[PDB]
Amino acid sequence: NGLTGTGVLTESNKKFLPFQQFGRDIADTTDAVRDPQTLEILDITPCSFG
Amino acid sequence: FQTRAGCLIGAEHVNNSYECDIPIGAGICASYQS
Amino acid sequence: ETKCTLKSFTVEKGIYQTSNFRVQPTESIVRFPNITNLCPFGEVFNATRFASVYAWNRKRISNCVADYSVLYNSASFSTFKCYGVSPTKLNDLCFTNVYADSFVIRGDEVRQIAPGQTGKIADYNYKLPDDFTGCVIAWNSNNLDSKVGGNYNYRYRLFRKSNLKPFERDISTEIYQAGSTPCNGVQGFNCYFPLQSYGFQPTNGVGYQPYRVVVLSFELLHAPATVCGPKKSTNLVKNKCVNFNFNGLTGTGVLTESNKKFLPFQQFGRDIADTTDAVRDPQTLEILDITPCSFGGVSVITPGTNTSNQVAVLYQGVNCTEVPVYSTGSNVFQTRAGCLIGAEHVNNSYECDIPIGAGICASYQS
Amino acid sequence: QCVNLTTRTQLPPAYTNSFTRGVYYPDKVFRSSVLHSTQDLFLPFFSNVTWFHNPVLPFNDGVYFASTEKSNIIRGWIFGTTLDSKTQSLLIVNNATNVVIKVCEFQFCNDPFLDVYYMKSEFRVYSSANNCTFEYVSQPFLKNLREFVFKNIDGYFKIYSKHTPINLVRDLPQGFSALEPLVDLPIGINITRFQTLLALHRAAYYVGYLQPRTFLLKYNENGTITDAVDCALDPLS
Amino acid sequence: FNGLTVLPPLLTDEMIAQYTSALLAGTITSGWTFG
Amino acid sequence: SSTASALGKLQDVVNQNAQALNTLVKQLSSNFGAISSVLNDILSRLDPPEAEVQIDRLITGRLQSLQTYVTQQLIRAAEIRASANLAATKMSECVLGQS
Amino acid sequence: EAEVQIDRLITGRLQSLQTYVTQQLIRAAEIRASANLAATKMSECVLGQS
Amino acid sequence: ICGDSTECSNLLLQYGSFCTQLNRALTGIAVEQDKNTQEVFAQVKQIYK
Amino acid sequence: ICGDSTECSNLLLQYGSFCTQLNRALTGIAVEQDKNTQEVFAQVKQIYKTPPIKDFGGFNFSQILPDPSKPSKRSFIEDLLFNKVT
Ligand SMILES: *[C@@H]1O[C@H](CO)[C@@H](O[C@@H]2O[C@H](CO)[C@@H](O)[C@H](O)[C@H]2NC(C)=O)[C@H](O)[C@H]1NC(C)=O
Ligand SMILES: *[C@@H]1O[C@H](CO)[C@@H](O[C@@H]2O[C@H](CO)[C@@H](O)[C@H](O)[C@H]2NC(C)=O)[C@H](O)[C@H]1NC(C)=O
Ligand SMILES: *[C@@H]1O[C@H](CO)[C@@H](O[C@@H]2O[C@H](CO)[C@@H](O)[C@H](O)[C@H]2NC(C)=O)[C@H](O)[C@H]1NC(C)=O
Ligand SMILES: *[C@@H]1O[C@H](CO)[C@@H](O[C@@H]2O[C@H](CO)[C@@H](O)[C@H](O)[C@H]2NC(C)=O)[C@H](O)[C@H]1NC(C)=O
Ligand SMILES: *[C@@H]1O[C@H](CO)[C@@H](O[C@@H]2O[C@H](CO)[C@@H](O)[C@H](O)[C@H]2NC(C)=O)[C@H](O)[C@H]1NC(C)=O
Ligand SMILES: *[C@@H]1O[C@H](CO)[C@@H](O[C@@H]2O[C@H](CO)[C@@H](O)[C@H](O)[C@H]2NC(C)=O)[C@H](O)[C@H]1NC(C)=O
Ligand SMILES: *[C@@H]1O[C@H](CO)[C@@H](O)[C@H](O)[C@H]1NC(C)=O
Ligand SMILES: *[C@@H]1O[C@H](CO)[C@@H](O)[C@H](O)[C@H]1NC(C)=O
Ligand SMILES: *[C@@H]1O[C@H](CO)[C@@H](O)[C@H](O)[C@H]1NC(C)=O
Ligand SMILES: *[C@@H]1O[C@H](CO)[C@@H](O)[C@H](O)[C@H]1NC(C)=O
Ligand SMILES: *[C@@H]1O[C@H](CO)[C@@H](O)[C@H](O)[C@H]1NC(C)=O
Ligand SMILES: *[C@@H]1O[C@H](CO)[C@@H](O)[C@H](O)[C@H]1NC(C)=O
Repeated sequence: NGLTGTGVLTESNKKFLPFQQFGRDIADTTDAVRDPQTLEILDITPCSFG
Repeated sequence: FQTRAGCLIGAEHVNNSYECDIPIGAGICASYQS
Repeated sequence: ETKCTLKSFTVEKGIYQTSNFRVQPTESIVRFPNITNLCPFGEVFNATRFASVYAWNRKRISNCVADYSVLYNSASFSTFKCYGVSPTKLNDLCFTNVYADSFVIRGDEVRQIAPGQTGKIADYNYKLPDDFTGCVIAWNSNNLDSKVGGNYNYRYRLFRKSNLKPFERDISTEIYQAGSTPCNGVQGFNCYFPLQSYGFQPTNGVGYQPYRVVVLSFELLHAPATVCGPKKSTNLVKNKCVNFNFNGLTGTGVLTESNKKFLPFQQFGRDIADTTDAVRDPQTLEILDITPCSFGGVSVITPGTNTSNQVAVLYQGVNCTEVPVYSTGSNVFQTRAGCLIGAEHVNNSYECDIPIGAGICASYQS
Repeated sequence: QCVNLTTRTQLPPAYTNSFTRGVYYPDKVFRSSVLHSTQDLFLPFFSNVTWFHNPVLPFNDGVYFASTEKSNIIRGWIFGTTLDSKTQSLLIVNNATNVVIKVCEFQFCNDPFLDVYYMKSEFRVYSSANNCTFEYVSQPFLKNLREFVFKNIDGYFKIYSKHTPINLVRDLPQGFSALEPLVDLPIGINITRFQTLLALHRAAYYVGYLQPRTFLLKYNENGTITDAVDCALDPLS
Repeated sequence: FNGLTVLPPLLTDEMIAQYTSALLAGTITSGWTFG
Repeated sequence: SSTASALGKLQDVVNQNAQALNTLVKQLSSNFGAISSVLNDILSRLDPPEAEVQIDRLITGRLQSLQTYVTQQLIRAAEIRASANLAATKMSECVLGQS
Repeated sequence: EAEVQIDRLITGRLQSLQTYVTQQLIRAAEIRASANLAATKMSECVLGQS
Repeated sequence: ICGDSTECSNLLLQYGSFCTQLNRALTGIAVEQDKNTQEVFAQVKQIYK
Repeated sequence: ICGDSTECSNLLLQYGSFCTQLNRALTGIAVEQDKNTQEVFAQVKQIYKTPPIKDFGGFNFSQILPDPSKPSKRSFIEDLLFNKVT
């Protein structure tokens, strides 16, 4: 839905309130999104590096 | 081998315990014998 | 100098660092190869026929002596604009592999030929790199390149699948599929020829008369020099702090005969931290050497303006050979820390008052 | 003036190890007792190199061409896209006297050859040559291996060469030798394929391809490259 | 994370606790002689 | 006499100083976004109204590098001073008397 | 001009990273001094009587 | 400072070695921390009970 | 920064007094080094000398006392230390 980024997506148990679209924790780092079709909450984590 | 510091390839894991000479981390390190 | 540096009218006992010392150059030396042949430029500038923009004429010139003064002052050019070089300095520089591109374009498209420029000719006929270095010359050819019967021989590219590449030539002529169906070699609906012709006529006003444009491109030290300008060649000077212009490489130092074992293809060596150490003169082909002229900080030893007004001068890390207001002064002493003027050496040994270095120091008595 | 070669000799395209060959002087700057790192086109260490004991091979980016030839049978090279007059073609010939470099719209048959009469005078490699672009003549190039490196960068055809006597029977020697820069051709040609020429009476050579990577080079006291290390070969490297 | 990493210490907490235990047993039993 | 690498600390100090000098002198060969890394070429090749811009780029880059070098030197000097104070105390207490 | 904007971003981020590194160096020096004091105290007041 | 961008990396390339010394300083800090812990706690030849 | 270029010096002149600040720190560093050495080694007021006859109850200090034969007047261990490190 216009929010773009790289990562790996998993199932999440976070419960959005019925009008949000995504979440974040600190320093504006998106962590969870809601798909516009299924309307469920997923979780995003960055790809491994080191 | 899988370690708390990551993954190690090219080394063998043994059950003994010697003095630490090439520190790797998390309390383990490697040496030459192989 | 001490008073000015410390911003005070009184100075207490001690040694202070005021300024530095450098040895000025004496004369100049220029060394160029013995090449004196002229360069053909009227052949390409005064050519009777110029090709079209899509088939722009490409020419390579090297191994010649080109004088840009006679072309700089020429008033036959409407537009005379270079990018990376100031025109007045072209007579003072030497390049290799000069590339000349000549073509004919419309009057209003002259602005299209520029780095970081978009349009129709600039992206479909001739793409100039963003970091292009060189110059562009443009001049109106309505008097000879415009025909009363109409000039249709001049054509320009109009369509392509994508954008071109810098310094790319396209001569392919195929029908353009402007729609969702193949043309199959039929110039009909959604099918056009990528080349569009011109209607050059003398009766047409400005913005449509033919214009001849020649662009020149250079390189920056990728090979031994082959094309320079008219310049005078001097001789070689040894063991003198002078400045040199060896084949465009400009630098100041002292030139010394060197025994370094080059190999028959190097032109100039260096050492760690890419410092130009040795060079090869063009005419004589000798292994030279470059060493910087002497330099170093200076310091003043004074016992305090409260007591006296006579001082001593220390030149740091300088052998007592090129000292030159204190040309002579007093007796001159040589130390491990440099040279010293204005103090007298003794055989005694006391406590250290004003530390100087290498285990020696000075005090006031003189 | 040539016909199809009826006796279709087959050169077995074997594979052998590249080892540590293909090192050349990258620039024109003298150095001494310094370890310099440079990134350029090179032949990767310990790769496969094709051995032939004449087919058509692509030019790709650069070519490492080695020949442990005896009695100097190899003659020259052909470069181009389709080896026809429709496209610009390039020819290098190294006969008994001065070598000749030609750039014209030459035409060739299926299997060009030189041939020798036993009184040595025969040349029917090409068929036609109408439009010429470049001409050049130089000194002749020639138990003794001869190695060449051909590169095409910025309209410049760089040819590096080096020859060294050999005593090993078949495989490439496991030694080290840099390649001095020999000739630069200042002509821009869109080459994609190349050929080879033999001096038949009227067949072993190695071909490798280059890739862009970084090397570390050690200069001795006198400025001659004496040892090298390839970056992307092994963790130790 | 955005290109930053945290590395674990070489000594785990169990080893540090073991050092403290050894020091304390030594000072209880042997006084200052073991130093 | 026999075993080597017994004097690691002084060798490390020397190595760090030499490395700092080497990187400082090597920083002189960076474009810093300009068109050339050598000042004489840009002076003698190009027209002043933007040659000044190029010189400004070189100036700011080199000044920043020099500032970083000076700060590192200050930190190292501080730790060396601490070590020297410890050495002086040790030589006063253990050489001139029994500790 | 995209490259000019990228240049601004690059120089700003580089400056910030430099500041962080310098602050870390200062804090590390202070921590090292504290650790030396702790080592001396452990040597003296645990292994002997002061 | 680039976040996996080719043009950003190319532009950063012309700034010299501004990043080798940063990692060098950080590694020095880490080694110093390990040495601090080792020299403060490891002061016994054996392990008593 | 400038490498003997007047234009560079003129352009740098409008950047304030940065160079005085920079040069004022290195001088302090050098003075600090000198003071460090002086305060760590200059601990005594007189230069004592050992007697020529050496009978120290059986102890043998010959390896640590200075060697008159060597031009450097350094002991054996000091020479080993000097040669060991670059
Ligand atoms: C192209 O031809 C013109 C002649 O129309 C050249 O211009 C003249 O060159 C002569 C050379 O002796 C000078 O004496 C004249 O003063 C020039 N101007 C005129 C109006 O006659 C021009 O130089 C030629 N092009 C080049 C590149 O040389
Ligand atoms: C200062 O310079 C002079 C002149 O170059 C040096 O004198 C030379 O010393 C060398 C070494 O003994 C001799 O081979 C030359 O013949 C001397 N030349 C002259 C003209 O006397 C002098 O050694 C230098 N001083 C220092 C401290 O380096
Ligand atoms: C250099 O020559 C090769 C042919 O050897 C050209 O490759 C052709 O490219 C066109 C355009 O994509 C294709 O339609 C042809 O099929 C290709 N031919 C072959 C044999 O593969 C190449 O384009 C040429 N490059 C330049 C810059 O002229
Ligand atoms: C050799 O050169 C001649 C002269 O340019 C070529 O003849 C021209 O070829 C082009 C190619 O498209 C045609 O457009 C011209 O009409 C031809 N002109 C004449 C007078 O024939 C010839 O094609 C070239 N040979 C080869 C093999 O390309
Ligand atoms: C570098 O070149 C020098 C100068 O020739 C070499 O030194 C002498 O070289 C000749 C001929 O090669 C020998 O006959 C001498 O025995 C050499 N003298 C010494 C003292 O070696 C030197 O050998 C060359 N270095 C290398 C690595 O080839
Ligand atoms: C003190 O020790 C030194 C060696 O450290 C002794 O010097 C040796 O003396 C013997 C007998 O004279 C020689 O054979 C050795 O070569 C000497 N060694 C060196 C390194 O010089 C010295 O004799 C000892 N002094 C006493 C009084 O025992
Ligand atoms: C010892 O090592 C072997 C092989 O690595 C492993 O299978 C085993 O679990 C280890 N421990 C014991 C107690 O054998
Ligand atoms: C140029 O000619 C002069 C005249 O004889 C000669 O002395 C010099 O060596 C020549 N230089 C070159 C590079 O040919
Ligand atoms: C320094 O000045 C003081 C007073 O300002 C004076 O008493 C003293 O004699 C002076 N020292 C000299 C002249 O050496
Ligand atoms: C003192 O030094 C001078 C030269 O500096 C020297 O000639 C003289 O022999 C030395 N000794 C005496 C007692 O003058
Ligand atoms: C070289 O070619 C042979 C073909 O027989 C192949 O087995 C081998 O893996 C190749 N070498 C490498 C490094 O891929
Ligand atoms: C060898 O080539 C040269 C080219 O210049 C030619 O003059 C000469 O006749 C050739 N020799 C033979 C035997 O073909």
